Amino acid sequence: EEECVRLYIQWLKDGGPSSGRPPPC
Repeated sequence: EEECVRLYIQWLKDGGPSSGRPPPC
C-alpha cells in the first residue's frame, strides 16, 4: 500500500510520537 508511510507507520507501530524515534516520512 504505502512505501514511505509504511516506514512511517512502522514508526507508528514502534510508538509514533510516543516512540523514541522522530517520524520517518
